[PDB]
Amino acid sequence: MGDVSYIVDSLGLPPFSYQMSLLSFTEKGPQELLQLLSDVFSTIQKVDVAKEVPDQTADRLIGFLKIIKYRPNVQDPLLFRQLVAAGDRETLYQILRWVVPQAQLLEKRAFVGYYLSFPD
Repeated sequence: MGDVSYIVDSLGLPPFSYQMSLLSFTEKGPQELLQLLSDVFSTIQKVDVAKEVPDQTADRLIGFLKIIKYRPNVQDPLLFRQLVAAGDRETLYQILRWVVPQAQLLEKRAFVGYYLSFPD
């Protein structure tokens, strides 16, 4: 905190426009958070994380992060992996804090050429 308030404020804007309380957020454990990251990425195919094993969850989100050019704080690729898989609070807050603001920009760029009426 208040990485938290930054993240929460960003979720109340587009493309999420969802009101989450400072408390409700911090009450989220490892799996709710991996879901949240997963759902954030889907807003920008959605996935119920309880239908995945945490090792391909990690890789899948790591794959997406490399796409958008995320520089993790942890410089050990495999320690980052496992921290993602374990849903570490600080690691996840770190990612969410970087990604969620600028989601409107990430979405605009992701949305491009998808729809026939809106060519690349």
